[PDB]
Amino acid sequence: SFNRTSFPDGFVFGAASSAYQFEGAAKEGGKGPNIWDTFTHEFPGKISNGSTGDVADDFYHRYKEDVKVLKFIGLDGFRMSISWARVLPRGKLSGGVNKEGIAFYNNVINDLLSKGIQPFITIFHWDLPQALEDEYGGFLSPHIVNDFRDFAELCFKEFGDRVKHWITMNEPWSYSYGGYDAGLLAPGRCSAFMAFCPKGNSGTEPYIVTHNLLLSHAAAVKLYKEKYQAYQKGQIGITLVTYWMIPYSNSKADKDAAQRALDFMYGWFIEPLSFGEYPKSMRRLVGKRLPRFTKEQAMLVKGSFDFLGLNYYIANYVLNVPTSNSVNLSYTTDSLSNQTAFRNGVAIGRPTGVPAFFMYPKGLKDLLVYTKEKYNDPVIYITENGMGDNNNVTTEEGIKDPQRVYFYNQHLLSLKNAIAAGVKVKGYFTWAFLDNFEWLSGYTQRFGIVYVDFKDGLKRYPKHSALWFKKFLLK
Ligand SMILES: *[C@@H]1O[C@H](CO)[C@@H](O)[C@H](O)[C@H]1NC(C)=O
Repeated sequence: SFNRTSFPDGFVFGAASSAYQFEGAAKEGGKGPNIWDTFTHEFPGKISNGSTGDVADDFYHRYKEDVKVLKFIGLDGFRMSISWARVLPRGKLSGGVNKEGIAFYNNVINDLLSKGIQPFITIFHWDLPQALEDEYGGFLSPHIVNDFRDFAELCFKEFGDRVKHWITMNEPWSYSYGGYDAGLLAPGRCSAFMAFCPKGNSGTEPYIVTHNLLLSHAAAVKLYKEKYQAYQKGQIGITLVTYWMIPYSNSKADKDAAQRALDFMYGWFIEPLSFGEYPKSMRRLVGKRLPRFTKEQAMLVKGSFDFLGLNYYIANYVLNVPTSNSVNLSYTTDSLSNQTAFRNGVAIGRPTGVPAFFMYPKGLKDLLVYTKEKYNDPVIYITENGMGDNNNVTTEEGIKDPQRVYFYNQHLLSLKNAIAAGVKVKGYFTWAFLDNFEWLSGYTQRFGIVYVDFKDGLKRYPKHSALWFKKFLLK
């Protein structure tokens, strides 16, 4: 049977989570407010069912039992994030450290390590303290960099003796696009012509924010390398998400469109991280709306990772979009490309419970080989991979998830192929550990290998996928 022995010795298999999506205790334990507390409460129409992460999975209180479930599955690693406003309630270091917040993360880490599970810790998973958003507009401002650095340093100082894998941030594409182009994610900003957000500019702010995300990342990495890595002996990277782009047709127009789509989503980050420069297509199409790295900034950002985390979910077909005389100016329309999961009406792969998301396991290897070939064979972790069910069956039926067993079998086979093609993948994390608060989708989508019965006291039930993973892991 297909099992972990097919993967390199010491390969890390894990499951993933994040703080706002799992913890709850949003106003407890000394925690201060973050932009997702604010967003979910002030824009309920932007979350399915007007849900919040006020309680989520209550991982804050239930972590001891959840860590037992991780051990039961037999996982090697666990991805989790630090809630910035839980440890620094006013965002700034001078605003004071919340000892009870530090204590929570220490408790989780110590329990994880006692079970032989390596913590892979994301420093920033979108839950910016409201205090920083209010003071200077969060990642719209160059001021964010040094507050981010202090936050990262707090983490290194308090946890780095035990944590040996750091991720500066998760999916800065999602933060920038979702938060500042489409206004679908906190802090919920977009152009006035969209009649969807009170403030913003979809044609400028995504580029401003991405620049500052990259600079904040780079500052944290520099600090880790110079002050902590030699003694703590850990590794630091960053997690990027991209869809794999397939040309809608064999035309040059569609081939080019597919690459532009990949440039704007993926290259936007990985080309600065690899080359110290933005993609040529973005320089060309976005022009002076796209910030330039100074010589010093380029040197700081280029090479600023020990490993690359990749989140992979889907592939899309891409169509060329001709220029117009009608300027709905936005990051989204800048790429002159249109993504669709359908060619001639037929989906790109097996359906899932999520309408836009189809199964395309080939695209994981395709992405990995592309990354190897373009960005100098980096060390890679698959930091997220998974699928969602719709939340409208019973607990007993929700636990039976052969479609997710299928999903993981196919993607791990594809991952095995990528490794055999020479891609330096060192680990793999399922999104998600638990069914959780899936941002704008609230609790309508279930990505977990463990079922959470939100209607019955948040009870945990391992799904068939979790039991399959347990068998796969020889545990
Ligand atoms: C796991 O896979 C290997 C192939 O690499 C096989 O030799 C071994 O018997 C398998 N173990 C199981 C299925 O328990």
